[PDB]
Amino acid sequence: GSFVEMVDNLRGKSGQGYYVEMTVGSPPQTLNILVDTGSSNFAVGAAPHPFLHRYYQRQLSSTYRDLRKGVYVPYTQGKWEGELGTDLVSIPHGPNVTVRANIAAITESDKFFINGSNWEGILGLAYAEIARPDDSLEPFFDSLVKQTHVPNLFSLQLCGAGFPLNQSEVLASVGGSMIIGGIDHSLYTGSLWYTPIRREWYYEVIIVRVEINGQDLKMDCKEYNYDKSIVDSGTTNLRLPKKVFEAAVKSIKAASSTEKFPDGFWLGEQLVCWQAGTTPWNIFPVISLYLMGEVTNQSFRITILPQQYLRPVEDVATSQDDCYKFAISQSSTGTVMGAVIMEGFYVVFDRARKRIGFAVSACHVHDEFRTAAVEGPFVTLDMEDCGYN
Amino acid sequence: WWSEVNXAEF
Repeated sequence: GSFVEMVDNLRGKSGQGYYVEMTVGSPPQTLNILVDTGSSNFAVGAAPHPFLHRYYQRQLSSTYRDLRKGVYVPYTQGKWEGELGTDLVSIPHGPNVTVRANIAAITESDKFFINGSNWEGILGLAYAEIARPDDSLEPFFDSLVKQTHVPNLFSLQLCGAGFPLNQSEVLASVGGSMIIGGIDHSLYTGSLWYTPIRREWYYEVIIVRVEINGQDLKMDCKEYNYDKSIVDSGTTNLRLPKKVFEAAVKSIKAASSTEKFPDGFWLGEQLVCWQAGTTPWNIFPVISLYLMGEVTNQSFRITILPQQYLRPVEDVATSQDDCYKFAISQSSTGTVMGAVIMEGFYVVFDRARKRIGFAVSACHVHDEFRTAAVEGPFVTLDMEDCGYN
Repeated sequence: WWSEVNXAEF
């Protein structure tokens, strides 16, 4: 495929989310919307807030329709309360369509909006099963497909810079692409490998093996999907079930033991800094997650580098050091393949064929010695057994 | 200063 119009239509970074420009209402009100594959509600700030430079003003939209229904959405971190309605929505650097979609006008929120993020709403791209108040609230993408003939799939290339970006840089730089209704070959290298969406609620997948520098973590595979395993562009970190997280950290610490870091670093509580240009990437291991393939008894793996799991953060401390935060953390709600992981790959959410594709991203951060990878196939048995019920 | 997003509970 080739959709130059939508190439480079995203802005943002892993720590604050990636967003796309949208317009809502009549006349059009331009708003930046966070792209969230871990939720299913389309919502926008609709009242003043310290972190919003603009918000949706329903009284100024002639096409706004009040559904007279309240709505509440809680997330792993953050939540908001709002009022449901519908209005006309367009995506300036997306397909040239206009759709009437459900919209949650956010009236109250806690730790949802983020200072300096530059986004004012969220686009839940997952399935109706998890939409609030319930699955009768049709998600944005479902309405787009029903009302237009846009192919039922979208792809994401989230681009991490590999270094900290200040406010102006995040505004003036391209954070990636969201190709709606297609796949753009200029966004990846090598071939696409697909894993099946286990169930249409979150974008759920099954991990069947984990390696740290080629060494098998060797845990019962059900543990890797303990509870569930999802792909979520709205989550910064690679998050792992508590037992997997402990085993993974023990193994990464052992591979990097030539240098010692405070416990707080491994808990994502503090940063580690190295003098300008001397980050010892080579001492950190690559991490491979093997995913169930589309072919029976077949799997493939995606491998990420420390350039993906060590998130660049500025050192307000005045210096030219390169600093980072450990971007893998524990979860009590299953595995979350967050932005840190998606930054290494072009990810195709093929809803039509109920599968998620991965290819090496043409914008992933790496060094001259190692690159992220997507490789297959591997003969793996009894994989369905890795799923938790 | 490092922000972090962790977007639904079900």
